[PDB]
Formats: sequence, structure tokens, C-alpha cells
Amino acid sequence: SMYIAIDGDDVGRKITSSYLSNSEERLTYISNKLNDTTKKISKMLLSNGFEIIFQAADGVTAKTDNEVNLNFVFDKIKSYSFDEITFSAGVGANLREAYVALLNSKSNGKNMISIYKDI
Amino acid sequence: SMYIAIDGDDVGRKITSSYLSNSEERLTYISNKLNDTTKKISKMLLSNGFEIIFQAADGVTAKTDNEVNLNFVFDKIKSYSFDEITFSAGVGANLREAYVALLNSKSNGKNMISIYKDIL
Amino acid sequence: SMYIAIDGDDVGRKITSSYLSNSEERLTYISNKLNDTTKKISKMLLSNGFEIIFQAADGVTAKTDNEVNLNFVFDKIKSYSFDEITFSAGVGANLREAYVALLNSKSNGKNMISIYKDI
Amino acid sequence: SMYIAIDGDDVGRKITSSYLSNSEERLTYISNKLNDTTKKISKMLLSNGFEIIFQAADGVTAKTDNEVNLNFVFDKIKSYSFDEITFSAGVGANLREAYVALLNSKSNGKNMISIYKDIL
Repeated sequence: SMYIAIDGDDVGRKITSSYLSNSEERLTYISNKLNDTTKKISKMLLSNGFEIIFQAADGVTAKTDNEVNLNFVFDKIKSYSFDEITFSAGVGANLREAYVALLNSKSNGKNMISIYKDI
Repeated sequence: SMYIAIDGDDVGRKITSSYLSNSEERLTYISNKLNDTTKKISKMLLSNGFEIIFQAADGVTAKTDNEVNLNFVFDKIKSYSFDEITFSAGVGANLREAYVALLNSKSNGKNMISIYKDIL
Repeated sequence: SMYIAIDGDDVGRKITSSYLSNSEERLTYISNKLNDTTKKISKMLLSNGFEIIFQAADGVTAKTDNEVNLNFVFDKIKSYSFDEITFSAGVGANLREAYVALLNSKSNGKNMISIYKDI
Repeated sequence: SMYIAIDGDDVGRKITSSYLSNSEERLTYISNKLNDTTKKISKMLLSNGFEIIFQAADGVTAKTDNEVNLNFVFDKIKSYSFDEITFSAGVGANLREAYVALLNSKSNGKNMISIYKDIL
């Protein structure tokens, strides 16, 4: 039983920047692109045997009982980046482990995946 | 012209709590209610002549040139609370003011609305 | 071997409020009360046999190999609350457990302590 | 009167990394380095005729009514960087302007300074 928690890297900084510069068009662009990119993530996960647990904009969490190629899955997630917006991931054997692994990725960089047992 | 920025209060803490307690049911519940609540927010704003600028996760930002009763709009916002999750808002004459007024609401309480001009 | 991580609750919110209201005196009061209270916590942990690992801003992290009464230690921490500013704590057998327990406290309330093995 | 708000960039991420990797030495190193650096920042501001309003770790805010070379002041701030930790700044005519300028710096880059009037 494997869990994956996926979240955008510092998307809040890009949103705040758009508010402070009065950039309506950039804010609407981010809104639309976050919605479209998290749909691509969820459908890819579904096509690879996952069950979607949580799906907001910039955040998707899922689980599977099948074996998966995490390199392939995270390569797909990396290919869904747009502009200076990327996503990180944590993998674990329950929700808490995937969440802590996700914090590990976020605290050590961007556009990376961590597996809890390997920390 | 008037801009309004709306966001949930402490939603991230409820989500974090769900991960650390291994509560899939509560996490999925939060996901569904957030998405349903922000759909209700966007539809109420569009119904009062707003153009939606941003709609993602727990935030909705919009603008209008129509006349607007803010008491009506924010009483509607307050009716969309669920469990321990409330929503705050900031209003201004541009996006920057609405954002700063939202930060004012978040920093001074829960379930409240701030007009940028009243903060000066 | 026991680790404890202590951090203020929502202190950033009180600070942001003071900036946005141009409340110079309020901000300076928070600065002083924060540094004074964290020194109080640090001296208290030393008096109960801890070694300080980290002490900065609104947080103190310490470890001990000696015997401890946790109820006495955290009741002391709660007695260091001022105005609406309080502190939460996490305890574990290593730094990661103490941190995750601290995150558990912060996400479920304020002025509370979590022991990692209890979660 | 000029207000300046200074804050470290990404300090919390370096701290979190240390907890999660069980690196006591790296966490104590950060603690010691942050405390050294905030004292250097505040002593430099005092040396330039500022009055300190707020001083925590990775964060110092001050104000002055005298003349100041901000370029010299921020050049000193940038020289206090250590490892991957840099500092950002906002300048304004009151606390709220300095804060919003600092938010502008942190959302738009690393190791930068913003003057509130330059953002309008």
C-alpha cells in the first residue's frame, strides 16, 4: 500500500507577486493553469493504477496497492510543469509518511520526490 | 471598481491534521467540501455581476463595476462555513489593496472582512 | 534520550497585525516579550537537565539523557504564555519525531504538547 | 522618517531539512549562525543611526529620521549571507509600507530590496 502526496513548489509566491503588482491577467493565468495541470496529474495517476484521495489546485494525493514505476510517474509530473511552477512529491506507506516525505522534498529543493523509508 | 479576495481560515492546519492522524476519510472530506464551497462562492459572485479573477483550492478573487451590497456578499460568504473552517475576505480598489486587506483579516481574527480604506 | 521542540503559536499573525496597523509600540512589545519568554523557557529546560540544541526567534529545541517530569516541564511552558501568545511542543526520541509531534500540536490547536509515540 | 523591515529567505526550509534528517549539528549551526547574523544586522543599523523596533532571529525592523545611504546599508546586509541563507528587505514611510515592500521582495526574488513607492 503506497501513498503519494504531490504539491506545487512555492506557488503562493507567484500568486502574491501577481497581487502586489496588480497583475490580473497573470493571476487568472495561474488559476487556469493550476486547474489544468492538476487535472493532467490526476488522470496520469489514475491511468497508472492510483486512487485519488485529495485533489485541490496545486495539491493531489493518491494511493495504490499495485506496483508502480515511481521514476516514470514522477517524470510525468515533471513534464507537466509550466513557467517557473513545478511540483514536488513524497511517497510513503501511509498518509503521515507521504506527508513527511513531501515536507522533506519541499525543504531540500524543488521539483524533487522523496520516499519516506529512504530518509 | 472593487476587488474582493476571499480565502479559508486555517484550512491548511485541518489538512495537515488529517495527514498526521492517517485520516483518509477526513482528508477526502476536506477536499470535496472545499471544492464545493468555492464553487458556491464563485456562483454567488457571478450572480452579483463580478468577474472571477482567480479560483483555486480555497481562494476566490473577483472584481466588479456594478453596485454591490458588501453586507449581503459577506453574509453569503459566512453562510458557507463548514466544520471548523471559516472564510475571510479583503476588499480594495485594486488587487494589491484587496490582498493587503485580506492579510489584515487573517492576521486579526477569523471569519472577518476588511476594507483596505478602513485600515489606513 | 528525549528531544523536545517548542515554538510559539501563530506568532506571525500577531506580528503581521502590528505591521498593518502601524502599531510600532505593539511590535516592539512583542519583540521583547518573545525574546524574554524564550529565554525563560531555555533557562527552565537547563534547570531540568536539558541541553539546548536550537534557540532562535519564537522556538527552543533541547534534548536530555537524564530523567524528566514532562507534566512539570510543559506546565511551566504554559505558565510562560503572555497576552494571546502561547507555545506548543513536540517530544520524540530524535529530532524528526520531536518535529513531527510539534507539527501535530500546531495543526490541532494551541498551547498543547504532543508525544510522537502517542500519535 | 524611513522604516526598514529585513527578513531571511528560506530560513525555515533549512531548519526543517535539519529536523527531518536528524542532523543535530546542522540545526545547532543554523541556530548559532542566525543569532550571529541578526546581531550583525542590528548593530549595522544602529551604526547607521537607526532605532531598532523589532529583533528576532532572521528578522530585524528599524526606523530612522536621519539621512541614510540605503545602498551601503543593504550591501552590508547582503554580505551577511551564509550558506544558502540570504536576506530580503522592504523600505517605506511607515511600518505597513515597509512590510508590504518586504512581501514584494520575498515574493519576487531572493536577496533583494524593495522601496514601497517603487511598487505603485
